[PDB]
Amino acid sequence: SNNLDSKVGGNYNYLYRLFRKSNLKPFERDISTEIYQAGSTPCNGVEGFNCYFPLQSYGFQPTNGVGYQPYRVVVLSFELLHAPATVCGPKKSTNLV
Amino acid sequence: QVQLVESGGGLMQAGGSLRLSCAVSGRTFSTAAMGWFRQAPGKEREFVAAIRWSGGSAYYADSVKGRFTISRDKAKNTVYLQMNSLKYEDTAVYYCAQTRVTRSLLSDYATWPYDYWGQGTQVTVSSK
Amino acid sequence: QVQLVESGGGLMQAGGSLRLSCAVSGRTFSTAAMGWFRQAPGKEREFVAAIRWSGGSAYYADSVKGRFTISRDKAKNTVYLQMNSLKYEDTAVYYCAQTRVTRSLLSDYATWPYDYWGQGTQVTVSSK
Amino acid sequence: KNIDGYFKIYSKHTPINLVRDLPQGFSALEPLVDLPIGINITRFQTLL
Ligand SMILES: *[C@@H]1O[C@H](CO)[C@@H](O)[C@H](O)[C@H]1NC(C)=O
Repeated sequence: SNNLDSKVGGNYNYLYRLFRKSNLKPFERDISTEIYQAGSTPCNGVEGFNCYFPLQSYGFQPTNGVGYQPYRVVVLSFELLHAPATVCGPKKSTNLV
Repeated sequence: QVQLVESGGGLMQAGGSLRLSCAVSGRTFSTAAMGWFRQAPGKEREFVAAIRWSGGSAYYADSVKGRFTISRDKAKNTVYLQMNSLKYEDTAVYYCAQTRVTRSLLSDYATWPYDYWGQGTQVTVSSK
Repeated sequence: QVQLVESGGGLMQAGGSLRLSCAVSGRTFSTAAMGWFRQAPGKEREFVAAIRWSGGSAYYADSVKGRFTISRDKAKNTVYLQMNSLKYEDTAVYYCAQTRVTRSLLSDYATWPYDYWGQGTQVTVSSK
Repeated sequence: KNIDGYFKIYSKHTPINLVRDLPQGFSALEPLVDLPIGINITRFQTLL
């Protein structure tokens, strides 16, 4: 998505979490902006030494390496529950004889 | 696009105080961090202080630390520089600056190229 | 064990052509696929092109596609990189690489760690 | 009725001439609306 999610000067609208106390669980979403306590000293919502903002921008420029260029990703997960299956395929017809 | 307008510079005696303001206008929802820089005549530009827009946390260069307070008003879209115990070295043109860039390490803002600059306001510190 | 020796690098004007060779020696019955990578000074290594040893099918990165041709000689135990329409971005050290790993999806060879590397050959693209 | 997570609605409209007494007659209610809700329903309230 270099054509869409990059611009001259660098697109910084896209962020990523750089720090976290633990790994995420499957399909866990963490959107917290709590100041990451890297050390033993509580941050009390104050950044500084061993007190970092957990998020950081992507440097998306049109001139960026393919590795560093933006890529749009959609993950499709198929929920199966004890409830009617409502998402089905097209099931194509044939002519009648 | 944003435009930055400094104000509150001028003459003051060494050991006294001054308050610089900088008003942000344009796409202000895009401000990630703000900074103050200074440049005496004939010497290179120098980082003074930075503030993260969300959180309000401040990073200062060693030369001003404990003398200067950076602060922000999200509502009024303005960054302040409270200069106390003014000295010889403080004399310079002061520039405020904006970046749309989120850096995890607040210290990054000392060295990181900002996106927009003010025209600047002159500070001058009298000899006793 | 295999050893890889690149050759045919050097100076050429933008819009012109160059032909890199890489000779495989050692346990050559073990070659599954070959690749070319490049690395300009001060930037990270980057995948260029891969070829499956059996079949001869080629995968290219987007930056070189339509300009570069990877090819192999099973008999002579050598992989070739035909670089046409050379550009600014092409300037870099080029490395050939071997893996003994069979991957179904040829694209895998862009991202998959190779087993052995050459010392490299320098390419440099002159300014008009 | 709600069965196997399908809400099944059956309906009929008949012209009547009785105000208080429930009218005596035979009618069959044709299915119209089937909802794939999978929602547990143990209670309901009418809206007027
Ligand atoms: C419906 O209710 C029963 C009884 O409380 C319960 O065992 C069952 O899990 C419920 N099912 C749904 C769809 O929540």
